[PDB]
Amino acid sequence: PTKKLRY
Amino acid sequence: GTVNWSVEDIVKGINSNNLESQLQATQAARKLLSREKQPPIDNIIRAGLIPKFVSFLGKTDCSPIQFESAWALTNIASGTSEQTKAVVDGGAIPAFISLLASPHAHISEQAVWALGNIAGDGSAFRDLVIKHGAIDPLLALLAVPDLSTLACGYLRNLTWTLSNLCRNKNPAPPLDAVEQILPTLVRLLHHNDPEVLADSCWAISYLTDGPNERIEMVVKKGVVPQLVKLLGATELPIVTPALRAIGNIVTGTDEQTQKVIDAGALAVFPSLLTNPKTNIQKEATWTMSNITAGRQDQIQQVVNHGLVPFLVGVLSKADFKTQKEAAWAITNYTSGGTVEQIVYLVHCGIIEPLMNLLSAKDTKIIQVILDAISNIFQAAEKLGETEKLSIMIEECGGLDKIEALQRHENESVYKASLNLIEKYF
Repeated sequence: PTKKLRY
Repeated sequence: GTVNWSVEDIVKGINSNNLESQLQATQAARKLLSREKQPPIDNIIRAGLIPKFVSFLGKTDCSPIQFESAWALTNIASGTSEQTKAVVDGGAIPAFISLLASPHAHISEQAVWALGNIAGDGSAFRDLVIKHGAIDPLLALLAVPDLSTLACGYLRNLTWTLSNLCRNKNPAPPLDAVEQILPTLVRLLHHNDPEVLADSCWAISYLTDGPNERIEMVVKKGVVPQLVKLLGATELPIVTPALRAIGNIVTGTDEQTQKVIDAGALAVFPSLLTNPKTNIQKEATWTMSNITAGRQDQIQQVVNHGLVPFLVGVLSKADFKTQKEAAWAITNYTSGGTVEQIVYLVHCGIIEPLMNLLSAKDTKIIQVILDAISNIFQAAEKLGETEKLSIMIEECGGLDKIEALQRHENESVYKASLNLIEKYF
């Protein structure tokens, strides 16, 4: 899980 | 109001000399960048909006625009390495670090998230975030008597960003940074939230993926018992990183592997070696293979926990990669084990599956199996029971496979099979 977008 | 804006309208609003118009346009950009399907990150970048968002990060007198710009930049930084780089090149790292100390919890959380994305890009941006001084404010956010008083999502995001600061190699994180982070990491590893536990285990697995000095830094903090306890957990997202960390640790010295053994890890492997998740079985068998490469007393502890039958089971039926890890475990066992341990291995029924696996196409597993069989034959020689072992191999159909390997392309397999046939057959 290197990066996550905030929806 | 701010739904389904065009990039042109967002640009017009952000370029106005009106802070409220800028806030509304920034919120429209945040909503665009927060949509499910293909958020127009590249379009937003080409419009030149990153510097404006970065400047808005510093509007202490307008916290809403700070939050909206932090969210937009977080989502931009969540994309490709080029998009994260565009965020970094706009000066976002120091602005987000300054926002870490914001009195507004949601703004601080968004800054934590953004720094997590940036650091998660890779080692270079990880170390750059560290150089800008992120660790001190990040850890200060967690300097509370009881972690349970913090919001669940806030704590989860902090744990995830810290795990990204522990992540990646070539180079691994700076030693001083790891030492600064580790105590908070242990404290998080004792938290009750499943996601916090999972991400703390992932961080520990990153920190133990390296030379024995890093493994030692981790193990000296006394986390191995907690890692074994989590290895026993029901949530697969926790078991996976805990098992990864335990495997990493047992790749180290025999003393660190013994630290793993003393914590009671072997008692979990009956389930792990039969786990219906293929990845768990493979990782557990790899851990077992690194444990059987240890001392004869450690091989003996493997025997006492009744794990040799489970290795025979994995060798008999499992995914081919798990079977390869099991072959490696058997070869290490036979290389380091006593004659008594090797004859016990044979008595558990290893020969038939080990021979059935000689029909695989991969060369390396064939070499591993041939080495294990050579070691077993050497033990038999020491006991003078070579003929019984030869009869066993000939009955299960292994002699035919060995003769068929005499005509193999690889020189090592060729020579090993011919040597076995010339010595014992």
